[PDB]
Amino acid sequence: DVVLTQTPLSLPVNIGDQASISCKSTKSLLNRDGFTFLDWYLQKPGQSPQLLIYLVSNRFSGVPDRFSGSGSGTDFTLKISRVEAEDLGVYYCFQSNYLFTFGSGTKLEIKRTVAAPSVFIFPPSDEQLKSGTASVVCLLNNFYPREAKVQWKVDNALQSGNSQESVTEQDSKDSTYSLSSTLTLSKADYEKHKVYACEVTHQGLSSPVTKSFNRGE
Amino acid sequence: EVQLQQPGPVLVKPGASVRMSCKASGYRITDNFMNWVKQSHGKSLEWIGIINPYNGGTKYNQKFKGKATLTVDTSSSTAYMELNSLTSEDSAVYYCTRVRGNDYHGRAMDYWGQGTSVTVSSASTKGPSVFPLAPSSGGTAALGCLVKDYFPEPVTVSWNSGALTSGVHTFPAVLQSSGLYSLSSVVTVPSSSLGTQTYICNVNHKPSNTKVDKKVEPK
Amino acid sequence: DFQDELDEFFKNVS
Repeated sequence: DVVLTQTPLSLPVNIGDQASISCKSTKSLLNRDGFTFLDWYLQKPGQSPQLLIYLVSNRFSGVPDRFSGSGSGTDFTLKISRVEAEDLGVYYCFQSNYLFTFGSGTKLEIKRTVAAPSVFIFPPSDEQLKSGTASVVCLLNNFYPREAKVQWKVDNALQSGNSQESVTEQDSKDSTYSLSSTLTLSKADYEKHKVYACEVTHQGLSSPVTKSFNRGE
Repeated sequence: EVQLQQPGPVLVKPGASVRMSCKASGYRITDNFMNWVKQSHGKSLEWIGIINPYNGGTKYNQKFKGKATLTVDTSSSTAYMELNSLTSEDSAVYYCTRVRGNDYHGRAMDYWGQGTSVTVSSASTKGPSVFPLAPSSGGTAALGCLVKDYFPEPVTVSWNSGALTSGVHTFPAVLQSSGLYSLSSVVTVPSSSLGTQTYICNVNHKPSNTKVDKKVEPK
Repeated sequence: DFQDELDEFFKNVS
């Protein structure tokens, strides 16, 4: 095949700045009539891919003119001259000269100011307790940057191995993240303990913030 | 407007076959070649094959020759991909797309279907269980739905039949030790509106036929 | 090569 190597693979960019993505080809892309079938696609979080640039430099209708593509032969480039918040996504190049192939994808993330999370803690509902299991949920809302440390402490004892977290994609408007940690216990264990805390460490926080409750209030 | 309509998420057992469709509209299906693209979860895109609906001629990525078979029904403006001998590796999202043309028209994929997500599994389908994360207490409170122990993916969550969009955060599902998926949706709301505005999450599972509406009230 | 084979495919009008 033809391998489309893209550089860089991760592209942290500020809003307003320029951003470039290189796409190198193992073979020269040029059919007999002289056409280079190199395209650029953007996939925004939770969406189909969408065409940006085709035939190296022709801009698909609807694409803002901030997007341009240059290059010849085996080197190609995509430029975003002024980056908006809603340009976060994965950027793929694509060739149709030989058996069609994509590049690995470039993940463009918005660089924004530090923002400390709002932290919320939710005991298990009674319907869940009447069913034998107990999920305790710690919420971190609208924060930046991504890395956060959430520690569970039951009766002031650090938990390990019984929590799971997931983090939303970067929001296309405020460029922040949100995270949920879930402490999962059996009903019987949940009732051998009083204080349930989650403890949040983050760059936006001078001191770790903990939220807690007492089983049964 | 040009639209490609692909069916919703499908669950198939290993070793069988699956035929997914793609309805073209806003244009005449025979005027444009179609590509099919595969995207495994958290992975790049991959070209499967190209069909010319006018004369049914096909061309395949070599890695999919024997696995995929593109056809087209002109009369009903529908293109089809059949996959055979399904394994766990064939669990992915499959896109049909329209090719602009050739030469100075470009060979690009200008319109894309929303994609058909395919889970290959011997496991039986299971509906979710929806529990409330009730609020307790600057004028900003949080509430949400815990959607627990469903299979396969995905489940979708709206709030108040989609009349509550700003503030929501539907997390990516996490895979628990049970082998079942679990996810939560939250939304941030004013504290003053808790006794006055009702909050209902519309959870929704298409692989099973489950559809649950939970009122999230403060305890 | 495959580049030519793809070129005949796209221009095929039978």
